Amino acid sequence: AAPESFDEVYKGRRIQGRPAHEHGGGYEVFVDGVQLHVMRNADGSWISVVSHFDPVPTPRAAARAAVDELQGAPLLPF
Amino acid sequence: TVRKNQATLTADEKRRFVAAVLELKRSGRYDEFVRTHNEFIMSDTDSGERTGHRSPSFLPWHRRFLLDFEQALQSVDSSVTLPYWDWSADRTVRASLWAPDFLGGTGRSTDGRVMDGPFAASTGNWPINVRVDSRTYLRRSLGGSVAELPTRAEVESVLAISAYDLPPYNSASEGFRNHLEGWRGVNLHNRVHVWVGGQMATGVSPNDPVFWLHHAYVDKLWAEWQRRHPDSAYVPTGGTPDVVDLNETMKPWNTVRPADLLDHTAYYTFDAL
Ligand SMILES: [Cu+2]
Ligand SMILES: [Cu+2]
Ligand SMILES: [Cu+2]
Ligand SMILES: [Cu+2]
Repeated sequence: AAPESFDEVYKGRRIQGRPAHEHGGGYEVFVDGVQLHVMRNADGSWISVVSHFDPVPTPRAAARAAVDELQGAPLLPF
Repeated sequence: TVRKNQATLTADEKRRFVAAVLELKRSGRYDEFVRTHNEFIMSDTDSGERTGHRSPSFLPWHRRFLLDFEQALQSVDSSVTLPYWDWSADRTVRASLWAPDFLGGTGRSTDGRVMDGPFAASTGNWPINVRVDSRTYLRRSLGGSVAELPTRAEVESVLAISAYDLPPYNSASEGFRNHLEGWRGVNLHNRVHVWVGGQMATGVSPNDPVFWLHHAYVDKLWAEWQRRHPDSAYVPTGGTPDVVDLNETMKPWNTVRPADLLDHTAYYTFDAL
């Protein structure tokens, strides 16, 4: 059972999530319309390719942590 | 064939290590190591195939990946070996690791850009090409996203765990491998990635040369665990879906098994074990 979808503006950037050389994930996240690879761990926590070693509770938390990491930088498509 | 504590390297050893790393970058070989690691970071999953991490083969896979890299360094300068970073001992930004004659220091506040050392973007010698965002400069925030590196007491607590790994052989496992990797417990290896910050905290973490020294110390800790637990060995030992069993071969090499990598002394020894 996947998390709910979301859509908000966080630190000036649009982050979105929705249920759906890299993985199979039942959930998709976007930062300014560019897909961010994210992954769910067995305990329900989430990580992303820009914060891979620091699990956060939800995909929205992963998107926000990616925005914080990016410091305004465009994401490159994976 | 001796891996030394970074803190003990001579000036010539530091110089030759940095030069060899930079030649691998120049020739395009370095970035292919980044890309290999990223492929496995992004594809290994707790409920599906998992080889390079979040799984028992985390340790032999990284041992073989580090041997591939060391062999590449030696193809440039045969005297060079991978040093290791004991982050339980060398735990502040004041450590010589982070001096301008070795890896350079932390990144500036504005954009996390590393401004000194051989790998600073301003040198022209360290483009970040394999990347997940537009920025093409090495970044770090030492101690930014987590206060403290693991302590020696914390490490000792993980070395005390007798079982190598346990079902379900993933990030939810109890046992030594997952506590060393850090998904459960006081957290050793994952927390060091978070403490360095910058590209080390991302899915393209070998972009920072400290990656290799971190993993060389994680690999030493596996060797120290083996000595504490002579009656414990790699598991699982056959017939496990999605997980590399002891005698199964591992991607990407396909020609080596965890069994071929349990004894490091077939390839190198440490200055002190
Ligand atoms: Cu994926
Ligand atoms: Cu790795
Ligand atoms: Cu690592
Ligand atoms: Cu004994």
